[PDB]
Amino acid sequence: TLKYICAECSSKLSLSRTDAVRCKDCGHRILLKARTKRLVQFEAR
Amino acid sequence: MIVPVRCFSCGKVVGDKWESYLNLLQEDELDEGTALSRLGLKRYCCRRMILTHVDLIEKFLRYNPLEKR
Amino acid sequence: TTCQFLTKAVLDNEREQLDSPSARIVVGKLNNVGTGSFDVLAKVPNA
Amino acid sequence: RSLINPGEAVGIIASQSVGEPSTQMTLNTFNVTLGIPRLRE
Amino acid sequence: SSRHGQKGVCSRKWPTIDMPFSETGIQPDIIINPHAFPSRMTIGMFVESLAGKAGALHGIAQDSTPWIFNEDDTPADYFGEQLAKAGYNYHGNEPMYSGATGEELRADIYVGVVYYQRLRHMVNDKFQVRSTGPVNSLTMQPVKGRKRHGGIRVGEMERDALIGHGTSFLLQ
Amino acid sequence: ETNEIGVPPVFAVKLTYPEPVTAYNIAELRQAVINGPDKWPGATQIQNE
Amino acid sequence: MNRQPTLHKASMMGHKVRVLPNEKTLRLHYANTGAYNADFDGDEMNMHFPQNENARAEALNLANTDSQYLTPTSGSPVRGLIQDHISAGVWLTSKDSFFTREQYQQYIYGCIRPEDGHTTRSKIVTLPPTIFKPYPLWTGKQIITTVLLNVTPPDMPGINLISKNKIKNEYWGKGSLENEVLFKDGALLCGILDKSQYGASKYGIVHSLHEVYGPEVAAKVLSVLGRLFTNYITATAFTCGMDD
Amino acid sequence: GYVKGRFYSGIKPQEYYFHCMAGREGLIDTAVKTSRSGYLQRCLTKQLEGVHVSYDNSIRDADGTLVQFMYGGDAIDITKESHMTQFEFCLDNYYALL
Amino acid sequence: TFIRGPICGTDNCPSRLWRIIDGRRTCQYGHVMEGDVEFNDDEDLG
Amino acid sequence: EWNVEKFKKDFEVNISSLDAREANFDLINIDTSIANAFRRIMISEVPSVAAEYVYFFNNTSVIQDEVLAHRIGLVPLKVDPDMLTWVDSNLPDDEKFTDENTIVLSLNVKCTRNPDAPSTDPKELYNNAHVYARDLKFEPQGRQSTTFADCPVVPADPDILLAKLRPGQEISLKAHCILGIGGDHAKFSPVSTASYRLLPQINILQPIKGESARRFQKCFPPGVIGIDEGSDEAYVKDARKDTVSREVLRYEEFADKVKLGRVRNHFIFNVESAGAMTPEEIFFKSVRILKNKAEYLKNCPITQ
Amino acid sequence: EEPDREKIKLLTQATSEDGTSASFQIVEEDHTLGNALRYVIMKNPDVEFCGYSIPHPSENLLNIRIQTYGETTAVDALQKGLKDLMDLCDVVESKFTEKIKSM
Amino acid sequence: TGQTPIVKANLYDDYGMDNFPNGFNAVVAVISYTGYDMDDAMIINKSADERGFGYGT
Amino acid sequence: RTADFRTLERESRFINPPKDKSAFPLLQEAVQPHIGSFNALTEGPDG
Amino acid sequence: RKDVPKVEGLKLEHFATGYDAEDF
Ligand SMILES: [Zn+2]
Repeated sequence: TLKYICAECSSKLSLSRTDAVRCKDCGHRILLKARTKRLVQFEAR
Repeated sequence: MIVPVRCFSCGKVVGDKWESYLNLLQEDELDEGTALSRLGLKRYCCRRMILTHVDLIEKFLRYNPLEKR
Repeated sequence: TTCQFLTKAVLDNEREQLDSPSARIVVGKLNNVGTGSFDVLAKVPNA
Repeated sequence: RSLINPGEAVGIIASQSVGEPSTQMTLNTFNVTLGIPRLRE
Repeated sequence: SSRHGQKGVCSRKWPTIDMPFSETGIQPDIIINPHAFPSRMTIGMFVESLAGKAGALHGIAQDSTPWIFNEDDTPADYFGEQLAKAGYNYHGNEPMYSGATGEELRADIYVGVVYYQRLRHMVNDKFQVRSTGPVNSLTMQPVKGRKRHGGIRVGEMERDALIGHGTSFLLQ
Repeated sequence: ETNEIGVPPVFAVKLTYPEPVTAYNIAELRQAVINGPDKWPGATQIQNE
Repeated sequence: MNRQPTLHKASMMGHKVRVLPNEKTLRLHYANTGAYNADFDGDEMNMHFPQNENARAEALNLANTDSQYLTPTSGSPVRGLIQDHISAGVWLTSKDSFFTREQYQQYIYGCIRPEDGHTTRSKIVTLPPTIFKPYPLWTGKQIITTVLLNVTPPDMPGINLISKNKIKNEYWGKGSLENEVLFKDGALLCGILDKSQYGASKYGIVHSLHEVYGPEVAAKVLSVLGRLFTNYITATAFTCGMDD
Repeated sequence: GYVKGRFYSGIKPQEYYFHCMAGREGLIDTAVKTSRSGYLQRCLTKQLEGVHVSYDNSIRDADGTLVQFMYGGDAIDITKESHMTQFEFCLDNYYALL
Repeated sequence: TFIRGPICGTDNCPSRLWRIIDGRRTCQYGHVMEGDVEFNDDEDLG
Repeated sequence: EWNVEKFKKDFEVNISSLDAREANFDLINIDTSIANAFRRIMISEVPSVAAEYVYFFNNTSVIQDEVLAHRIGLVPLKVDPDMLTWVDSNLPDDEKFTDENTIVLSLNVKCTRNPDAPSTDPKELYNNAHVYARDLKFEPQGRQSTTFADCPVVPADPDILLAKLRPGQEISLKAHCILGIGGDHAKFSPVSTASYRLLPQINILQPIKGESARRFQKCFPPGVIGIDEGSDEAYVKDARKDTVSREVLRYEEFADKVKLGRVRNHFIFNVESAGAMTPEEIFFKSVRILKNKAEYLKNCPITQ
Repeated sequence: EEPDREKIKLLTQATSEDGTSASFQIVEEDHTLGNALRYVIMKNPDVEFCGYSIPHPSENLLNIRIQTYGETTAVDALQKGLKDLMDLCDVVESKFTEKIKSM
Repeated sequence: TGQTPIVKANLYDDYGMDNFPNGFNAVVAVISYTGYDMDDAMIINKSADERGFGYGT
Repeated sequence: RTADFRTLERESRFINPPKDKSAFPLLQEAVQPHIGSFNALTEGPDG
Repeated sequence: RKDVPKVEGLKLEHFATGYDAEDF
């Protein structure tokens, strides 16, 4: 599941369409994207 | 940030000695010179890695965007 | 004063002889100082 | 065998032999005009 | 840079394999040339070098506020006296061996612990190479640009430098 | 050397020189075409007649 | 190559290409830093690559760095070794400098390779030691003699030069003559070597070899000495401390 | 402002303040040194651009007009005259110079 | 990652080509096109 | 004149102390070029196992991903080399990491809040707040579940603090550990310091008995100079204990009556360990690398 | 099988007609073997000149040069040196084996 | 990874400059050894760098 | 001189920020020319 | 003028390789 995080109260969240960029719980207009399980590789250097 | 795993000059593993060092200063009330020598650091390059570490990770961790407040 | 001297040369019907190094770089001719102050000619053997 | 060669750009070299060490010549008093303001006259 | 105006570009990252090593076994992290000292006269770096090594040994920190010391209370005598009680050289020198040949260096090397700093501006967006490429539509000359893959300017002064050599074909 | 310059391999596989192919440099210029644009003593274009 | 404020024509010279692996910057010798007004602290230099044999022949014969040894302003030399190489010649050409056979032969091949075409003989020739019996030892002035013997052409006589140093005779003790520099038939017999000899300084040994042997030889002696004092600094370092 | 202190032993606060005065007097002179000699050399090189040595040793301009009859009075390259009057050097190295 | 424009020749195919140095254009098999002019300009709101 | 029998008669080894981590020993009558080669190979050419590639699946901690991968590479694993073979870095990733080249470590930590009663310490306040190197789990891939079952892969220092967490944050990674040498990267260097020093020689010239020996005692480490009487007056007890501080040279009483030299063929090696191998074993492994470094040139055709 | 002909390479431009004077170039080497091998070759009473040299630090190439007096080529004196350095590491290994078992 | 200085002023603590570490303590040798460090140039240790010396983002 | 680094005092203040007025009061007196100047626009005598 | 305070309690903390505090 694609998700976001409320930037004021850290409540997880997802928005699809005809959906305002707001926190459902508080009304914060700033949302930050969460990171999900996805592979990245690094050399240990 | 966190304690360096190895020392820059010698290459001793030093990262296992930061919590031991803070207990020799707190509990045993040693000075910094005796506390470093009981941890087995005796080259002054390996001494300054534990002696002079700032540990800013404790100040970064207060800004957690994944938990409330 | 580029167009100032340009007017002085058009009224004068001047033939730029292309021998100063600023006049040769404009027209792309080889410079006349150093390795361009002489010609090279190949001596061919048959009549 | 120490002569100047024909085709040598002595006019550029003379101007570069004044214009380059004039960059060294740009400081204050250690009366008469000195340095670059004298040389520009 | 250190805290004394002794800045310096990293010229080469030199392997520990062939960097000089001490009696203690230490290879230094930074090598600074002693020819950077006589014209700069930053003597605060020489006294920081023996103050910092005295503090790494004894586990103490040193005050380096100006005008704590005196001409009768010279800090080379103060922090030198602390190196002698640890068992090091009074003058801050260390017997040190060659990494490359393995022989002992001729004089004991002045080694210590100096606080260093990394400057922010770096040399990434500085190099460019063009064999051919984009032009301009008016002049058909190579375009300007670092990231537009653009040419290098042979200016007015370089035209005069190519006449001064008498090289008419390099100008061509 | 004091008369030399040390060129990085980034520059070295980018700048090219139009060498005309002849009977004395065909040994060098074959290996330059074989090495191609990535191995360093190589080439990047050939120009036909 | 040109450093970009191009004041005089020696700031745009012709270099030979040496392609170095594992490196990301242009890389230049110290003997070229006087002509470009260059310090290695974030300066850039442009690299122009000419595209026909007329322009290769000019950048190798007219604009090369070997013909720019003397500047046209007053005829003074502008090329020479700079900081550690000056302070290694005061140690190597000193009178305490003694070298054994394995040390002597290693310093000669560290600076002179016959495979890179430094020798004029294809075989490195050496000298007898100056101390035979108690232990066979060479002298540090006798290393300067050997590297002039191998890079100067064989069918000419050696150099003859009576010059001075910058270093007064009183600094060496009683009755020393280490201020007079004496070359006799290409053998350094007296005096240490300074900035006054292989720096960018007139009437030294490097400026004398330029007059007698030509610009190609005096450019090779600046390379051979620069590798000699680099390898001597690595085997025997130089430091400045607090006790100084 | 006569500093009897030395950098080995450190300087006093009064004579620390006067030494900062002498450190800024050189830096302010560079601050008045924006563009000095860049246009002096451009004016010389534009006139003296085409002046060259001709094959009859005269110094002429590119259009042909004569400027001098011989370079410096003696027709000597400056970069070749250094051991010209070093006669004792040239006498010691006679066989190599020959 | 190919971008359109005019047609192509080099005895193969009317299509979009492969520019090599962002103003010099090649074909898909290693034959060269002529003079892309690559309109750029500098900025000296002013 | 020099020989190999003439070298075997004069060469000596005196082993001072040997331990599971450090080892002091002497090499008597050997050249500096040979002993520098032994010091060289121990730092640079003796191979070891360390994490090389790190595959983050999630990392929501404060520490950057590339920083946390760097810290895992510096952790000394107690894997014995010669259990692994060398990887081949040209053939691609679907064919490159086999079970005979590679050791897989994993890390899967989540931080939650602990319900506690009391400005309090975060071991009593969060769950899995600190991540250590002992949280790296050995996953025995392939047929080497049975040859690493005798002694599994563990970090040689299990209390290396890798990361710190707060609740909500997690780290999920998986590191492939490969074999390599310390000239490539310093994480493969199996030694904390392989170094030597040359034996100090303290030549007393004039007899300095009496109270001029009591103050000659103190210009050296305590076990170095001894006193008996005016007879057996001031002598070197142990010239191995001395750090070359030259403290006796800044007193004018002794500036003529002593020298400080070295014994040039007598080396004092101090070899430590990062943990994977005992330090007496990476001295053997060094003297055999130099031997094989010459065999491979002897048994090699001289080209052109 | 097929050996590795890219490791050691005689530079034929500096090799004499007799073979008594030669130069070599070894890939992936530095001061480690070149200083240890120069020491063992210089214990030959027939070697007149020997020294190693690293042309540039940024490439891993090792030039060593041998000049003999005659009566032995420089390839014969290189492989006497590699053989006497194999033998010299067997002595150090044996003394260090015997003295760990002597504790 | 910043470090506090061993050699610091007393006012380093009063302004709370330990919350903002600006550099790192380095074992510095004043030596001319390599030939690559002249006029403005220094030499970094390679194995120190591989162990994280002077790293930043 | 003796001038210690306050290593236990630093780590206590990192983990546990103060719940009173701030430590390091010289740091707030460095910007008192800016903050106090803006504060005089609304607070103080004559409104 | 008060002198710069000599730190009291300074001991031997550089021992040669392989040695420790064996000095009593
Ligand atoms: Zn085509």
